[PDB]
Amino acid sequence: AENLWVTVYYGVPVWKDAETTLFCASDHNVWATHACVPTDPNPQEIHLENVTEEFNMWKNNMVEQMHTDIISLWDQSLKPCVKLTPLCVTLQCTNVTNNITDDMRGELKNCSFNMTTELRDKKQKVYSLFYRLDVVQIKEYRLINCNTSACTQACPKVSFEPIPIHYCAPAGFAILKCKDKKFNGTGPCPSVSTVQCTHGIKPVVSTQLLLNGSLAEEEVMIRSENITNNAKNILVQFNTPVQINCTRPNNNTRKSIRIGPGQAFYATGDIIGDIRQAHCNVSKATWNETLGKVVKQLRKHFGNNTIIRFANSSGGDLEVTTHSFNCGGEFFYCNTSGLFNSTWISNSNDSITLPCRIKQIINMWQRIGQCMYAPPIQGVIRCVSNITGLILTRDGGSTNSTTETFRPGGGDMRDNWRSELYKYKVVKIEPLGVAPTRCKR
Amino acid sequence: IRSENITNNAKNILVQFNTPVQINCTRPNNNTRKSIRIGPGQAFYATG
Amino acid sequence: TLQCTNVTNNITDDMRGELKNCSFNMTTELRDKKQKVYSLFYRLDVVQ
Amino acid sequence: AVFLGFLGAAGSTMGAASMTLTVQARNLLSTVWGIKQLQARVLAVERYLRDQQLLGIWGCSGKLICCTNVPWNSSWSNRNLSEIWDNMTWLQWDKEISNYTQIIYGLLEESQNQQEKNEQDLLAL
Amino acid sequence: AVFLGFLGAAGSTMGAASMTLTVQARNLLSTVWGIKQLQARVLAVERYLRDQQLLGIWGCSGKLICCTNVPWNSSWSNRNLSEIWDNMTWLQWDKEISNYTQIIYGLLEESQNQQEKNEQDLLAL
Amino acid sequence: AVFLGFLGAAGSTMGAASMTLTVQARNLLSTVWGIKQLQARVLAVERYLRDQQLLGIWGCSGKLICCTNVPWNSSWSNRNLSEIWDNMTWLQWDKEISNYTQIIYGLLEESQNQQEKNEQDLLAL
Ligand SMILES: *[C@@H]1O[C@H](CO)[C@@H](O[C@@H]2O[C@H](CO)[C@@H](O[C@@H]3O[C@H](CO)[C@@H](O)[C@H](O[C@H]4O[C@H](CO)[C@@H](O)[C@H](O)[C@@H]4O[C@H]4O[C@H](CO)[C@@H](O)[C@H](O)[C@@H]4O)[C@@H]3O)[C@H](O)[C@H]2NC(C)=O)[C@H](O)[C@H]1NC(C)=O
Ligand SMILES: *[C@@H]1O[C@H](CO)[C@@H](O[C@@H]2O[C@H](CO)[C@@H](O)[C@H](O)[C@H]2NC(C)=O)[C@H](O)[C@H]1NC(C)=O
Ligand SMILES: *[C@@H]1O[C@H](CO)[C@@H](O[C@@H]2O[C@H](CO)[C@@H](O)[C@H](O)[C@H]2NC(C)=O)[C@H](O)[C@H]1NC(C)=O
Ligand SMILES: *[C@@H]1O[C@H](CO)[C@@H](O[C@@H]2O[C@H](CO)[C@@H](O)[C@H](O)[C@H]2NC(C)=O)[C@H](O)[C@H]1NC(C)=O
Ligand SMILES: *[C@@H]1O[C@H](CO)[C@@H](O[C@@H]2O[C@H](CO)[C@@H](O)[C@H](O)[C@H]2NC(C)=O)[C@H](O)[C@H]1NC(C)=O
Ligand SMILES: *[C@@H]1O[C@H](CO)[C@@H](O[C@@H]2O[C@H](CO)[C@@H](O)[C@H](O)[C@H]2NC(C)=O)[C@H](O)[C@H]1NC(C)=O
Ligand SMILES: *[C@@H]1O[C@H](CO)[C@@H](O[C@@H]2O[C@H](CO)[C@@H](O)[C@H](O)[C@H]2NC(C)=O)[C@H](O)[C@H]1NC(C)=O
Ligand SMILES: *[C@@H]1O[C@H](CO)[C@@H](O[C@@H]2O[C@H](CO)[C@@H](O)[C@H](O)[C@H]2NC(C)=O)[C@H](O)[C@H]1NC(C)=O
Ligand SMILES: *[C@@H]1O[C@H](CO)[C@@H](O[C@@H]2O[C@H](CO)[C@@H](O)[C@H](O)[C@H]2NC(C)=O)[C@H](O)[C@H]1NC(C)=O
Ligand SMILES: *[C@@H]1O[C@H](CO)[C@@H](O[C@@H]2O[C@H](CO)[C@@H](O)[C@H](O)[C@H]2NC(C)=O)[C@H](O)[C@H]1NC(C)=O
Ligand SMILES: *[C@@H]1O[C@H](CO)[C@@H](O[C@@H]2O[C@H](CO)[C@@H](O)[C@H](O)[C@H]2NC(C)=O)[C@H](O)[C@H]1NC(C)=O
Ligand SMILES: *[C@@H]1O[C@H](CO)[C@@H](O[C@@H]2O[C@H](CO)[C@@H](O)[C@H](O)[C@H]2NC(C)=O)[C@H](O)[C@H]1NC(C)=O
Ligand SMILES: *[C@@H]1O[C@H](CO)[C@@H](O[C@@H]2O[C@H](CO)[C@@H](O)[C@H](O)[C@H]2NC(C)=O)[C@H](O)[C@H]1NC(C)=O
Ligand SMILES: *[C@@H]1O[C@H](CO)[C@@H](O)[C@H](O)[C@H]1NC(C)=O
Ligand SMILES: *[C@@H]1O[C@H](CO)[C@@H](O)[C@H](O)[C@H]1NC(C)=O
Ligand SMILES: *[C@@H]1O[C@H](CO)[C@@H](O)[C@H](O)[C@H]1NC(C)=O
Ligand SMILES: *[C@@H]1O[C@H](CO)[C@@H](O)[C@H](O)[C@H]1NC(C)=O
Ligand SMILES: *[C@@H]1O[C@H](CO)[C@@H](O)[C@H](O)[C@H]1NC(C)=O
Ligand SMILES: *[C@@H]1O[C@H](CO)[C@@H](O)[C@H](O)[C@H]1NC(C)=O
Ligand SMILES: *[C@@H]1O[C@H](CO)[C@@H](O)[C@H](O)[C@H]1NC(C)=O
Repeated sequence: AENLWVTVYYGVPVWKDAETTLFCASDHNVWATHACVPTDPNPQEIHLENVTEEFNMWKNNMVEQMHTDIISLWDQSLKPCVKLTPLCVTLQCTNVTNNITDDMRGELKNCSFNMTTELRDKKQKVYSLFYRLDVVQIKEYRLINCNTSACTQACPKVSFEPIPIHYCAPAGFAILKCKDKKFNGTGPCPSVSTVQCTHGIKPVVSTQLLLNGSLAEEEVMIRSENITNNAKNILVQFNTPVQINCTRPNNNTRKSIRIGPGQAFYATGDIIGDIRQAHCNVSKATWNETLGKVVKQLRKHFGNNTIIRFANSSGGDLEVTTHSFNCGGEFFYCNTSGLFNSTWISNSNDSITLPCRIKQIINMWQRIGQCMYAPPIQGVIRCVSNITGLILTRDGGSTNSTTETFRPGGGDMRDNWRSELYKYKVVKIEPLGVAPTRCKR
Repeated sequence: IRSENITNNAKNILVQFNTPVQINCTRPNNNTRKSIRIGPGQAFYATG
Repeated sequence: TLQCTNVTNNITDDMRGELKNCSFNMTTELRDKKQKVYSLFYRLDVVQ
Repeated sequence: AVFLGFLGAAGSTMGAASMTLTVQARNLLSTVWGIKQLQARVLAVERYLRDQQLLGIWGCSGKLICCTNVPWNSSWSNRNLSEIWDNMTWLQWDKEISNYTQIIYGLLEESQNQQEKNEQDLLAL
Repeated sequence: AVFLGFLGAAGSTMGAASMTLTVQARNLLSTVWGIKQLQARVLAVERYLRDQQLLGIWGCSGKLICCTNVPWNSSWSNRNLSEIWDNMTWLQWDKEISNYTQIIYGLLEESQNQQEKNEQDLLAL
Repeated sequence: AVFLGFLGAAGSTMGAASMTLTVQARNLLSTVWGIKQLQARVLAVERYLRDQQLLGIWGCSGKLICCTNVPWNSSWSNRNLSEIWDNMTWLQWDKEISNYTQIIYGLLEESQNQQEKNEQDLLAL
């Protein structure tokens, strides 16, 4: 009666979850755009009507791909640069006692040492200024990295400024984007679209605070893989940014020492004028309003009558314990203790100042045996940035106490990438299909 | 027994057994290893 | 330039002269300093 | 909005979605980064050739809609055309039938050769 | 001389040049230097597959001279066949009509599907 | 044992071996080691495309057993069908007639275009 027969359809709109390799799309720098494809001036997006798709931000392979690509680019950028192997020599250092304040005493050391020259059978005595965090006593000191591995110097021509990069999937695949606001990164998104490439993502490297990120379109958002468990981090996304102004006011001076044939080491000659600590400024009223919004949102998940406490970081390495970032080539590590210090109970122009330090020997990624010696920057430096999110961790959390204490977190760079690719996923099309149909061959 | 040209002496002869023969090799000296740092992140291992 | 001597500590007749106790200078982590060290080498690895 | 285009017919019914197969068909083909791009292009070409070979083996070469001689077994599915071609989406049908895939492929493959043999025999006369 | 072969008919008229399409059809497919050669081969394979797909979508699969159902619009060209197929070369025609290429392709693509649908409807009876 | 499968019909006669062309047809497509694997993969696609183009040019596109118009010359082979299709293997026939391969290819190529031209002429009326 039915008298149906099989029929083959090519081009059926069906997709399945899959993993593949994405490629560049972009408009001297570490994030090499030379080997990256140009971006189309008029990107195209196709909203899918009446299509709901499952999303999970904590199982995205795009984050792993981005991390691997960033690490590979960082390794590639440092290949054609001088190696500071001869620098491992016995230094003779003294305290700097020229126009310093009460907080920067002992932070700088004036060191002298012998060094090689262009000729193989000649030596030269030179001097430099080093930071206390870079020299360890062996009146004799040595670089901290000498007993770990000989490591290189970043070339002065390249720039560390992040550049937006778009990721594009190959032919036969598609990228699905969730346009549903208030989506918390896990569950069924009912508003979906197909995009050839993602939006510009700045690979900003920072810990304890998301800088120059994206803002929520509705209100403060809280995301966590398992909010009940304290071992999983909590990502907070602001709906409005907070301006933070950081500056190093020391007038540094750069000099070049020839350590071999066509090899120069850049040292800090001397500081002109006064010597003062670098510091950052954050608005107080804006920070208070942002924390009010954050605690308001947190009350939804952790009870209505609970007490919400913000305190200092537990401890560990300086990178994880302190807000670490870089501006203009100078690597700042700062003590965000005045911000996350308050308690909240259910019921003008002063600015919070963070005095903080600079480092030159850098281990950016969680790796052992490779440095990155940042050459000094000439003149005073300053910058302004947007705080648009936080990474928080719950301490303890047992049922014995009704008070919840949240502390700053960070360390792993995958969290920074996960905050931008939470609304994206990749699928592969399956054009072939079989159906029943009346006609017969 | 296999050989490219058994008449010619310049070609090797490969003999494949039917059953294996157990051979037990041993070095009975109690060696000790010590690391000497020859540079930044470079160690040479020597018999102490 | 290694300075080597014969080892004569609990050896049999067939293992006489097989091992040489050799001392020498070597570099270290710092390019300024040097360290005197020693090790044991095999007779097949050292030539006068 | 660009609601209609490429995969815009995903949420529509199978009958409505059957009118826009060409938009899906067109896009199936199209220093460290270059290696990844080349690998992806190689994989895409291999997948396209695999799909084309599978289509050609069944005798529906160069056709988007090609119904054939193999009858539909009622065991695989019981729903009638009334509640399928205008009361269901392609994704739902694929999800329901994804278990029963290879048997129909084998049936098509073994059916095509018999037709070829019969055509040769007829042309022999 | 080897006057005839591959592109030897480039200077001839379209009528004479249409007799030797196969010679052009055949040749379309076939440490640091090896990378360049592999890249060139990949690009050539991609171009060949693109051309084959474009031919297949219009229903002229496996054919060198295939006419179709889309009629010719007089606006695109006004010259008649008398002064075209024996008073013009392929290069001149391509130069003249390079502007109006995509519209004909779209018309062919949308025309093929209607024929396929009508054939399915006829075979349904 | 898996006697039947892929190349299991190599020792059988041509008549019996012609019943299992599909199993051979299917398998034709599918850090330092990765480079070698990629180089190997690049060649298989080229070989498959060359074979497909050679088949399509003769007009037997999308067919496993396709007869053509060129007659058989007695000079190339004198044996009759009685002692060929059931008293000989494909390897033996290929070995015997490996010398005379290209001429039939050229004849098929030149014959297909005449049929295409004639079909165009008949459809012109
Ligand atoms: C978040 O975003 C904001 C804004 O988007 C970022 O703030 C911007 O940061 C950049 C980089 O620090 C800054 O641009 C610099 O401005 C300086 C002052 O005008 C310039 O002097 C500087 O140019 C030098 O560096 C370039 C490479 O970056 C060189 O190409 C150039 O030639 C200059 O280098 C010369 O001078 C130096 C110093 O004397 C010397 O050592 C060199 O050898 C050479 O002679 C940059 O153009 C912007 O001005 C900032 N924007 C604002 C509004 O302040 C912020 O950094 C982002 N946050 C994070 C965490 O990245
Ligand atoms: C760091 O130490 C060096 C060496 O002692 C200082 O350079 C000397 O500066 C004095 C005057 O301040 C000169 O008279 C000497 O000739 C300099 N020595 C050399 C070798 O040039 C340098 O000024 C010190 N820097 C700081 C910031 O204290
Ligand atoms: C640079 O090298 C010179 C010698 O090449 C060092 O001066 C020597 O210091 C040692 C102390 O360990 C004395 O025993 C020598 O007598 C000194 N020799 C001379 C010629 O002065 C000098 O100290 C080195 N520079 C630094 C900063 O240590
Ligand atoms: C979120 O974390 C909690 C805490 O670990 C998980 O609940 C625990 O699950 C383990 C699994 O064996 C049990 O042993 C514990 O007794 C559970 N504790 C509590 C307080 O429930 C919970 O399952 C996690 N969420 C998900 C979705 O798995
Ligand atoms: C951060 O804030 C401090 C004050 O809390 C600023 O210090 C003042 O800086 C101005 C510079 O124009 C001086 O004129 C004042 O004398 C300083 N006052 C004090 C008390 O230090 C500091 O400049 C701010 N820095 C940034 C980068 O905004
Ligand atoms: C961070 O820096 C910006 C720009 O330097 C400050 O914005 C300026 O604020 C002053 C004081 O109200 C105004 O007179 C200027 O007109 C502002 N300039 C711009 C471009 O907005 C900002 O106030 C600083 N933030 C903090 C916390 O010090
Ligand atoms: C957060 O605040 C606590 C409390 O002040 C800090 O703990 C102090 O740590 C220093 C060592 O640097 C000690 O000398 C003080 O005695 C500690 N305070 C007390 C009350 O004992 C903690 O260091 C702060 N967080 C960070 C990252 O510095
Ligand atoms: C981060 O800042 C806080 C606030 O200034 C520091 O806490 C002070 O630490 C000093 C020790 O250097 C104590 O003498 C003060 O009593 C502490 N103040 C308070 C209010 O507890 C903290 O030490 C800083 N972090 C680091 C690593 O030094
Ligand atoms: C910090 O945030 C402000 C507000 O979002 C940014 O200012 C906006 O910049 C965009 C540029 O894409 C403009 O389209 C908006 O009109 C601006 N808004 C306002 C209120 O000015 C600012 O650019 C951000 N700073 C950084 C360094 O990213
Ligand atoms: C195996 O080796 C023998 C010995 O070389 C080959 O016989 C020789 O062939 C050469 C070829 O010019 C003659 O000059 C010698 O006089 C031959 N000697 C003997 C003893 O026959 C023999 O040809 C080799 N086998 C094969 C199959 O080539
Ligand atoms: C190889 O054979 C020799 C004897 O020819 C073994 O020597 C004996 O080893 C055992 C070890 O348990 C000792 O207790 C005996 O005293 C040894 N006897 C002599 C005469 O040397 C030797 O152990 C064998 N080695 C292996 C690996 O099988
Ligand atoms: C190889 O030679 C070294 C140096 O002569 C020996 O080490 C010495 O051993 C004696 C007694 O065992 C000690 O008193 C010395 O202090 C050691 N010297 C050093 C520099 O540590 C070593 O024992 C010899 N090894 C052998 C197997 O003979
Ligand atoms: C390690 O170096 C020291 C210093 O160069 C060597 O001792 C010297 O040896 C030479 C040649 O025998 C003498 O001329 C010097 O007078 C020695 N100086 C001292 C301070 O002893 C020593 O021989 C070297 N070690 C080895 C194993 O050769
Ligand atoms: C340098 O100053 C620091 C801090 O006052 C002190 O601990 C150190 O002993 C001083 N070193 C000198 C004077 O060599
Ligand atoms: C290098 O020295 C520091 C301090 O002296 C020590 O903490 C570290 O473990 C040393 N490195 C290695 C590889 O032992
Ligand atoms: C928020 O995340 C939880 C995680 O389990 C999920 O169940 C819930 O549906 C999400 N909220 C929305 C509105 O989807
Ligand atoms: C830093 O010192 C140089 C050299 O004296 C001077 O030209 C420059 O103006 C100084 N910078 C500031 C901010 O005063
Ligand atoms: C933390 O907050 C308390 C308010 O209870 C204040 O007394 C203290 O000075 C603050 N600490 C810092 C480092 O700002
Ligand atoms: C080798 O020497 C070590 C250290 O004395 C000892 O622990 C071990 O048992 C010895 N090996 C044998 C086989 O006796
Ligand atoms: C070490 O022993 C061997 C063998 O007995 C001998 O030839 C050699 O001269 C000896 N070397 C010495 C004692 O330095």
